[PDB]
Amino acid sequence: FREVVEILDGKTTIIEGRITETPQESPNPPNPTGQCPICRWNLKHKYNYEDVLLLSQFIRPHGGMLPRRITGLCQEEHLKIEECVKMAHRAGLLPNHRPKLPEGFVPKSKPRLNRYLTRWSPRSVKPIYNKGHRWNKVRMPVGSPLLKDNVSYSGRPLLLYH
Amino acid sequence: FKTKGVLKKRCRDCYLVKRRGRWFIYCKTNPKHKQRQM
Amino acid sequence: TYSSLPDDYNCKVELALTSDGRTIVCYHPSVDIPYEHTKPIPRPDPVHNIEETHDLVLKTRLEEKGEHLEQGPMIEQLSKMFFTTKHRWYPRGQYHRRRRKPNPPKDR
Amino acid sequence: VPKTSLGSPPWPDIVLPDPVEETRHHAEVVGQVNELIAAGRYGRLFAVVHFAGHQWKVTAEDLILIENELDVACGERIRLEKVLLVGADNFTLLGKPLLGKELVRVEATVIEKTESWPKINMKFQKRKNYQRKRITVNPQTVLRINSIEIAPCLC
Amino acid sequence: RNRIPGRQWIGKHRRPRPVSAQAKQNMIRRLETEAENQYWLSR
Amino acid sequence: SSFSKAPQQWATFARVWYLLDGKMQPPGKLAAMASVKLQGLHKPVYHQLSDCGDHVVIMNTRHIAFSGNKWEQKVYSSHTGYPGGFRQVTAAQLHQKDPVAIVKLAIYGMLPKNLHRRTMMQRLHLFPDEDIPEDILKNLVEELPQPRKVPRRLDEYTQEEIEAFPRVWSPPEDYRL
RNA sequence: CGAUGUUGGAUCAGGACACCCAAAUGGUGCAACCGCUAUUAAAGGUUCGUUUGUUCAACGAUUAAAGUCCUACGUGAUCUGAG
Ligand SMILES: [Mg+2]
Ligand SMILES: [Mg+2]
Ligand SMILES: [Mg+2]
Ligand SMILES: [Mg+2]
Ligand SMILES: [Mg+2]
Ligand SMILES: [Mg+2]
Ligand SMILES: [Mg+2]
Ligand SMILES: [Mg+2]
Ligand SMILES: [Mg+2]
Ligand SMILES: [Mg+2]
Ligand SMILES: [Mg+2]
Ligand SMILES: [Mg+2]
Ligand SMILES: [Mg+2]
Ligand SMILES: [Mg+2]
Ligand SMILES: [Zn+2]
Ligand SMILES: [Zn+2]
Repeated sequence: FREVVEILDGKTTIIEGRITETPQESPNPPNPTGQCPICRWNLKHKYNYEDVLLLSQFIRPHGGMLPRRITGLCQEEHLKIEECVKMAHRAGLLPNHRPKLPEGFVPKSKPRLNRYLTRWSPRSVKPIYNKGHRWNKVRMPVGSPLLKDNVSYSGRPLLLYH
Repeated sequence: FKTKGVLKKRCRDCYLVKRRGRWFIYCKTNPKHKQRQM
Repeated sequence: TYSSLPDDYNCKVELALTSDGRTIVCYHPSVDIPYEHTKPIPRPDPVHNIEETHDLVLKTRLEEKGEHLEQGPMIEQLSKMFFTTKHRWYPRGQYHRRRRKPNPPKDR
Repeated sequence: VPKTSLGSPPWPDIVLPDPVEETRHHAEVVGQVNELIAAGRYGRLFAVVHFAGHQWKVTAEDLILIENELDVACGERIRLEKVLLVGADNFTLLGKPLLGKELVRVEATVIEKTESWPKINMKFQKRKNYQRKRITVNPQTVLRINSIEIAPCLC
Repeated sequence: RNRIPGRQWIGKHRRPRPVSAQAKQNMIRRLETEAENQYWLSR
Repeated sequence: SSFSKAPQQWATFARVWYLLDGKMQPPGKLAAMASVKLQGLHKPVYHQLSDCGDHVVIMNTRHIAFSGNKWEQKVYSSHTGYPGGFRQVTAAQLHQKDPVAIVKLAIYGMLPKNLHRRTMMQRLHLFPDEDIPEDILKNLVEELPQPRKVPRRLDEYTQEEIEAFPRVWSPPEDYRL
């Protein structure tokens, strides 16, 4: 991995690019002929929002996702992983992947509401005051439709709207 | 801002951004091109 | 050893099939609570009303405990003590009192 | 090997005993139950039996009411042939779906051959002037289960 | 608040009651039975 | 088994106190099992007319979790009766005002709609945190399992498990995060 | 149809928002004052008089404004009977 360091001395600035050792891929993938990382490690339709050990492999230290041209994923797997990362960040998983602000960490606010499988942004949803009757019912989306193809051991389809 | 059902860019400087759950045509050169998806 | 259900709660199930195959037998001896899974009985004995001058008066003080309350607060106390609602303790009229069976049937 | 949430099934993995050891253990258990029966160490037996279209869980000195008349006189003894289940404080024998006549024997004495209380059956139709009233008096029989015996012929 | 004009099931505007997976499975089972029947009625 | 009639009756129909930790648990999944215990549908001696019903003590009520955006989408509507007195409060606002309210309403809704609902609701004790009076604490018998398995956050993971999990891809050395 | 008593007005108003005023903003062929549109918001207000039975309508004087409707064209076991 590459880092940029800045040095200031006597109104003179020097920026340097330092390369440190980075982890490499594990020696034995179960499906070596796959052209895609997830699809060759046999994790397709196998991860969820709570699999942080996989979701944190490729995200920036401040929580941002990594570009597809760098990660190597196929488009659908990239979208699924991006949605899973968003859901984990909203649920509260990955607590060390946030920027550090000492000035803003002191003014504590109201306690965070526990949540999980959150599809939309918490600040963009309006409360459903009407809620409809049985024939026209306003359903609350839960989870994401991108993960509707995950393996279901019980056989019951996931309730994405409830 | 004009609230519309279909958003279209009226120049080359209009950019489409998703905010507050809606889609927006924001324009800086021509502020009259501000459109909000209903 | 094998058992479909744990053998920790009150019986030890051992299933088997007869050689003919037409009968399923099962031996389920009861299980006693081990001595290490119990606690000693707590003893509550305190006589704080005893007096060194008059034991008869000491006994009278401990035996003459009385209290009276109105229907409202009394029913509230009963409901709080038995974890019920106040509506259970209110009486009923003659029409409902006289229609109760004087000699209800008894089984066993 | 990756360990994700959906990579493994969400139930404990079950391993079953080898068939020959299972058969040997079954033989041992059957022998122990048979020796208990032969020694007669069981205190009291209950039995689930099939009689007159219903299944009854009866013990000794028991009373049952059957909603139909039987072709016997009062005070006659009757062997209940269909016994589905037998049980005691220690062991329990199940049928597939029935037990053996030589294995279990249940006797019941006929007590009373009577008729039931008058049951009302009324059909009524709104604003159609259709009312129909009927009285049902179903014959009934009372059986006293006396004894439940089990034999050591359990292979 | 969400009234259904007229009766629920007869008018031009009816109740939008949907089709369930149980209903689909029942219809599929009936179709399989009828296919077997029309096979047996062939020769 | 050879009990006398009265002690056998007392043992059979005795009331039991159950504990339930509500930390990071869905209020609906808490309320379903709490209502089952309150009604007594877990007893083979259960009957509608009998008063068979056990006490349920739910702790960590303030730390419940709603799946999805229910915190901002689910609303609770009340009416004071007076004209213009219809209030619709968001789930988050109701939780901030009263932590007990969300699970209390869930259990009240899941309970049967007869007159016994109030009586068996009087047997439900809800505590915002793990601060239970000793009188209630000494009555507890067993703690029911939490209906939802709470996932562990990344820093809670063991280093052994972190290194055991494979690296599915090899980032380039020249890339800068 | 073995009766669901009508317009208008008086008294009291409940509600909706498709907001007239009051509040926060976007665009203007928005220089400022006046304006024209659109977004969000319904806790509170929304006049007194001449003619007409009038709802409407014209006119006079003002107001921050003198909103559109639903309520058995709200309300006659509360009132009037001008039509
Ligand atoms: Mg209708
Ligand atoms: Mg219709
Ligand atoms: Mg008429
Ligand atoms: Mg009449
Ligand atoms: Mg009003
Ligand atoms: Mg509006
Ligand atoms: Mg204004
Ligand atoms: Mg108003
Ligand atoms: Mg009209
Ligand atoms: Mg009227
Ligand atoms: Mg009236
Ligand atoms: Mg009138
Ligand atoms: Mg009058
Ligand atoms: Mg006249
Ligand atoms: Zn792929
Ligand atoms: Zn533009």
